Amino acid sequence: LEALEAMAKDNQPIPPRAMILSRKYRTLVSSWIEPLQEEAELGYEIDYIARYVAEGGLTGDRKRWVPRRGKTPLDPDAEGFIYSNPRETSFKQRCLEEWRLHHRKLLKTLHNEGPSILGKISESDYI
Amino acid sequence: DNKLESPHTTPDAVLVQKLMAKMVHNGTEALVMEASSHGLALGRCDKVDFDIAVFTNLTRDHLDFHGTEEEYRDAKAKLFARMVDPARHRKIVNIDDPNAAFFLAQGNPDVPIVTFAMENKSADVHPLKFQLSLFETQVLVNTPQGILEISSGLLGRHNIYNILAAVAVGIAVGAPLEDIVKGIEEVDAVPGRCELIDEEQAFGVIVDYAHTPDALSRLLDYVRELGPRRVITVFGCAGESDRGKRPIMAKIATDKSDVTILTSDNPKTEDPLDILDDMLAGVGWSMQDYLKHGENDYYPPLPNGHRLFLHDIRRVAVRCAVAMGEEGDIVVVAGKGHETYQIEGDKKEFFDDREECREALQYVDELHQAGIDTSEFPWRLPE
Repeated sequence: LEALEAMAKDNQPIPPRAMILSRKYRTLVSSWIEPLQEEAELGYEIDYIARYVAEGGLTGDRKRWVPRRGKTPLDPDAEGFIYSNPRETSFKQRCLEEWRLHHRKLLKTLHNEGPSILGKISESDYI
Repeated sequence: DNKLESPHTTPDAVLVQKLMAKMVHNGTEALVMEASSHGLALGRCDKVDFDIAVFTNLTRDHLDFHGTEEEYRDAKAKLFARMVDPARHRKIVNIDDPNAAFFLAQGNPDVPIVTFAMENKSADVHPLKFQLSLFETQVLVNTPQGILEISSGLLGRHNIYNILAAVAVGIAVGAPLEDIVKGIEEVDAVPGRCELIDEEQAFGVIVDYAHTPDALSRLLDYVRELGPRRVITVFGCAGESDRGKRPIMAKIATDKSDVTILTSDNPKTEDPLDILDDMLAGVGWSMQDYLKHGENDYYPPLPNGHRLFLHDIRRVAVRCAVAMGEEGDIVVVAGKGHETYQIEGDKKEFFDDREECREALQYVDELHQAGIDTSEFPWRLPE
């Protein structure tokens, strides 16, 4: 949120690199949501043949997704990252994870510096 | 009876006339020159006096080549009117097709006209029988001019229409229906095109010639109307062909078939597993999704409930499809029909025939006796 906002103050357009996944649903705006890698329900069933014609049909190039031996990552997404793209996590999963740590630190302070504490009601509370 | 090898569908008119003259000189009593709509529009059969010029199915033919609809029908009508005799030319064609009536309207009116439509009452032809089967479909035709008995056709409506159209030509020569017994036997001989099931007691095997999307769709519809339990199909696309043809073909195949196998029918220097991915993209799947699912033992089905399989090599996949079939179910091979050439890259191999299907149907007994499971693509091998 902070970043996208920041760009605005500078009048620089979002670059073309934002791109659709095999499921066209993925886009920076919709990806962080919890259901992941799942085509969104539009009522009418997505026109599968229509998508094909759009990307490449009769003539043209489509990133046909067939696995190959050579070590170039299949996701076009990986390009530009030295080793690989970051692993996928939802806002939800991340939030639970972030949460545990802060707590852990308080517990950590407790583990080493915390057996003794200023409060006099501590003995009952420690348990 | 013999047929000379010709590269094109319609040979040269002068060469065809020379061969017909050589045959009529010794070894043949009649020289009938029969050509399709494209051959008739090119000028192969046009430069020959045709005694009987009838159309089996009149529709939009050579629309992209000639540039105008009903061009082949008009050319055939003109060729028939060039050399026409009274009460000698036959106009037997389905009355439902308007191009057939348009072609029959042109030419000499003294020529005999007749209709082979089953639903039409003016044609007086009707099946009037319920004996449709994968092995033989006999009908009791009740017409004043047509013969009583009909030929056993593999298809429900296409073969029935062909038999009804041939009954008129058979009765024109001889009014007695006993002479059409040989024609009915030859029609039931299961020719290369729209072949019937094998005579051996096994699962039905139908070898068809379906490459264009519309023909594939109509053959799939006829098989669904004929197929009692399952519709198992296996086919592939040719290299350097219409790229937009693969996804629509895959969609039309998966829309009405429970389980389909996708292979490489004609690699022809095109990289494998590439056009296969193009066909897989029609149902929205990618070869990566399948391959990473293949490491497991689940293989999730399609959202509509159907199943889809694929394999690179053609022989093993065809043998599996012939083995993965129910008793009442029939296996359809629409990849190639009368063709006996598989061009895998620069070299071509002639390893596509019905003898392989017969060997597979013979050895499936030993496979079942060994304990192998051929219900789905991941065969359950004991230990």
